[PDB]
Amino acid sequence: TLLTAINERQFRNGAHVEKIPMRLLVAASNELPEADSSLEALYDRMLIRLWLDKVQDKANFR
Amino acid sequence: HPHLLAERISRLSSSLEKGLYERSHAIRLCLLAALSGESVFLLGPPGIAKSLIARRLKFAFQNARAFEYLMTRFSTPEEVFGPLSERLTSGYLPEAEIVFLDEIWKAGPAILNTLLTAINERQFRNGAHVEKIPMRLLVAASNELPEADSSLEALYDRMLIRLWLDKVQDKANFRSMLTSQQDENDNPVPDALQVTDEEYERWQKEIGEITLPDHVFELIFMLRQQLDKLPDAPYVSDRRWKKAIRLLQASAFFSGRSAVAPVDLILLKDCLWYDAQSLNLIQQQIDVLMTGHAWQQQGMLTRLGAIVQRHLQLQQQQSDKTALTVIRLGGIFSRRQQYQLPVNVTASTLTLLLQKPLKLHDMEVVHISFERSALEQWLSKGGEIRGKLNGIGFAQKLNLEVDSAQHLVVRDVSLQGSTLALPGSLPGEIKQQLEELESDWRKQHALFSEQQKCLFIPGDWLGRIEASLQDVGAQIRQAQQ
Ligand SMILES: Nc1ncnc2c1ncn2[C@@H]1O[C@H](COP(=O)(O)OP(=O)(O)O)[C@@H](O)[C@H]1O
Repeated sequence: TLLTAINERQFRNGAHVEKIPMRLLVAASNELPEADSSLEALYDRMLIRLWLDKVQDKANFR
Repeated sequence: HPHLLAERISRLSSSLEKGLYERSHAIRLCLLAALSGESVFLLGPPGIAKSLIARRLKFAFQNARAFEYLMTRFSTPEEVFGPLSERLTSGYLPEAEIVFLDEIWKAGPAILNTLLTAINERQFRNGAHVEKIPMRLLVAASNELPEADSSLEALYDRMLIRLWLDKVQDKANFRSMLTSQQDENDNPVPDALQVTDEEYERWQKEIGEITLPDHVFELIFMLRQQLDKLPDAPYVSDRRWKKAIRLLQASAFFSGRSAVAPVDLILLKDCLWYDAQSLNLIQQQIDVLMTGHAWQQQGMLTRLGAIVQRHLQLQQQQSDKTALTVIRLGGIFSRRQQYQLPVNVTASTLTLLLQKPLKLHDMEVVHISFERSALEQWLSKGGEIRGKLNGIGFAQKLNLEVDSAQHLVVRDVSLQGSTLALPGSLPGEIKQQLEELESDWRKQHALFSEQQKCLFIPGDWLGRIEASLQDVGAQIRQAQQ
């Protein structure tokens, strides 16, 4: 159901369908999906892929 | 009435290609299976508009419901065919015109077993009583190939059309595709081109009523027997051959024809193959038959050679009327220089016949084609000369020498003399056989010019059929000179 909200921008509301005014979709995790699984469909559709981490500067941590 | 149907079909797929570049063969193939009750298989990397073609075919019908689902390793039949309470199937698969199942080579045994009955019987086990399924088009895409010894081979053998989609390759088609403003989720098909539910049920009866000409049966049986002899050729079962006629008969029905046309054999290049090894063999075996036995291309080549062989036989038999006189020249030279005929002969690769045939290089010959650039040096300076046999092969060395009556004598291994002669300035028997073969080439070319406008035919394949037919007509025109 999450694949139809990005391409069609709609949702199956029982009978009729309605548009979804989704302006930004953010998804965070910790690990990477498998190379041969069904989770690769959502990863291939996500445009921006950022790799965040902890702070490294001493002045920024204080 | 039948001629006006080709205009609506050509205009329906034209609006569907708006926004999809390098996908003309993928849209017209899915449209033919949607109006005939067949399936289509897609193979390629994820991200080549493999799901947009499934959602675009629902706009051709007035009442069509799409269904996009991704088959997982832990998928349950309650999420695909609707969950039970007697089964809540509101908008799923039993009541869907076009269904799309991505990555089908990883489902469970319960979903694969129920999917086989929805194609052959077109029904579904809804608890107790069964109900029909109005599935007009079934498309399944993935990325890899199933195992050779698994239960997933049953669904692959039942899928007729098998397309191998890939990324774009043309640079001009990539600029317009990368910058496209056409909405892929809108409705770009007019209401006047959308078919109704009554027209779909009526076309299913007229598809099986297409007559099968005797000329088309000779090409299907020839292609089937050619694959049974090659060990690397893919095995084609009887189910694949029977289902291919339903897509071939409907190809001519929507193009303004009443019988099966020989041009519909190109659609078999995306049905007989099954893996990467069968893709290069199926497209090669069909291209030979399409440019050889389809429009009597190879059948007229072997018949034209008999006329050329008969013309050379009648020329060498009447060679006793025209001889070969070599004129002499004066000047101051240590060797006896000879000169050829002036305006009587001007060709470079001219041919010279002979009377009594000899055995040269363990083979027979009827005419020796010499070169005008090398004949002037041998008749003046001397030495050795070369020449091919029967106008073919390499220029082999011969035992050419001068005679006492200014003639050319060709000797072999038994010291046998043979006086050469040039062909004189068309018999009635050769002109009669050449006129009958030329009329058959014009009749075969007229049939191709009346059926090449089919929508389900690739554009790059038209350049090879026209080049093959022009090569036969260019060879028959040279013999009548
Ligand atoms: N070869 C192509 N030509 C034109 N558009 C394309 C092509 N491939 C993808 N697209 C566009 O990319 C969008 C997303 O495609 P997507 O559904 O991810 O393809 P797939 O189902 O193969 O992963 C579609 O709206 C389609 O218009």
